Amino acid sequence: ATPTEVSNLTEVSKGNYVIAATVGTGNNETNVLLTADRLDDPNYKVTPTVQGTQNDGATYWVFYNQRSLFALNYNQTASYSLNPAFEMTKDPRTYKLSRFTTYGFYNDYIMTTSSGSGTIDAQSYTYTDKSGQSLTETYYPRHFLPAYIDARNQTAKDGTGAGDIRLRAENFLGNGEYVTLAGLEQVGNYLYSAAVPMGLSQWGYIQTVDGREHGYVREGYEDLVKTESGGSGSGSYKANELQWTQYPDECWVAIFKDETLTEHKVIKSDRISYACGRNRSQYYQMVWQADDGYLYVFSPSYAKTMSDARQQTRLPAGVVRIDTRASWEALDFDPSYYQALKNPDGSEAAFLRSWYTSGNYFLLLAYDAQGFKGTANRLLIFDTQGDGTLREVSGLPTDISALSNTPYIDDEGHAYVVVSTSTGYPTVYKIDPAAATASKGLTIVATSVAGVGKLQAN
Repeated sequence: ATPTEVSNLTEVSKGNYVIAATVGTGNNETNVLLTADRLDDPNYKVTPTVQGTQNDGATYWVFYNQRSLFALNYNQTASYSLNPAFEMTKDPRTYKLSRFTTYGFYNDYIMTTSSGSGTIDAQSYTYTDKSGQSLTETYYPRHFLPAYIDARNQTAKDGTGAGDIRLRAENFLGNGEYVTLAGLEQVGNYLYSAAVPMGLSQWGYIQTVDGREHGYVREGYEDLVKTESGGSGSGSYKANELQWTQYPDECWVAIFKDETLTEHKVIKSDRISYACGRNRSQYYQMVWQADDGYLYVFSPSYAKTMSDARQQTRLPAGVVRIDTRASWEALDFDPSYYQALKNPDGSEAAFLRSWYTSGNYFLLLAYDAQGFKGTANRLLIFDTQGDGTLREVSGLPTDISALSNTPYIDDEGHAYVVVSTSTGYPTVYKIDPAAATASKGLTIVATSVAGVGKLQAN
């Protein structure tokens, strides 16, 4: 497009809709917050030179109800409110958040969790390295490390998971491997999550099981153990550690009684793989409670990209479900529900994120024809009562180069997604998932938009 194209559009007025945009790419990157009273009218526009509040950016933009807008980062977590002038203001209280692998809501708490090193039950282990030098190292069990942001009282706690043995991720499924929690779906008082198996840790590898040293290593799985600390970034491994899971043909859902993550249960389904989206280091949620009282559990079968065949799964990408309206003793997968998530052309569907609108429709973000090797930039619609074949949205552009990290579901089911084409500015599109249609709306005169939501002034 051109910066003079929006000369015929009307400058929108300040309202209750909040947009987190970025003007500039790189060192000119300036994060601004804009307010508008409408998002579906394509005749309107919003300009950062007329309005907007400069902010320090965010790794994740979260909406605490229609009251606050939190900025989560791996550090400097901030929060913003809406003043009577319909402008974004910065709350005076900041929060320190350790690096987390997933996040979610629970009552008025923004919870951020990850599976890290514990403090109790340390074990010293001596071995021979790849150079021949005898080395002795102390290993700690893997524990869940929950952190909570009380958005109503505006406080932050780091929790006590490394000292509590009840929050030990090691041997969470009964096979010795430790798991990572993906998603934090609150259902009444329970927390449903996907226990993505991470494999054997250093502490779990040195575990003797019924006399068998390293008993948690399956037969013929000794050659997969990494002998030294290699890799880089989020993809790194230490010695005496078995990277990735040994059981890819399973799907484990963990149900916690409350936010303390103390008492819990686990349920297994052998129809799909683990339920998470992995881009680099964050586990995107795949478990979602729907209106029909069913928690749907999606799986793109990410384990098919593994090098060795023992860590590859033969289960295609699919979705199962769990009936959340039952007793704690009767919580299990629905044996009569299974879908084969497929692209409109019939092939298997590889996706990265998946949100829930309303009714019986989910919005998934799938890759192109390159699979997990390509770019995830296809917004498809899944029907819970369908045949697993994903439906494509009519009205979205083809040159999609950037999308909003989190869509806004209105009070009736429509999904507001900010699509950024390579030949124009980021524009809000209102998607009807029932008819699988998209309508052009507000045009943001910025480089890209991270999040869009609705807040009420205070």
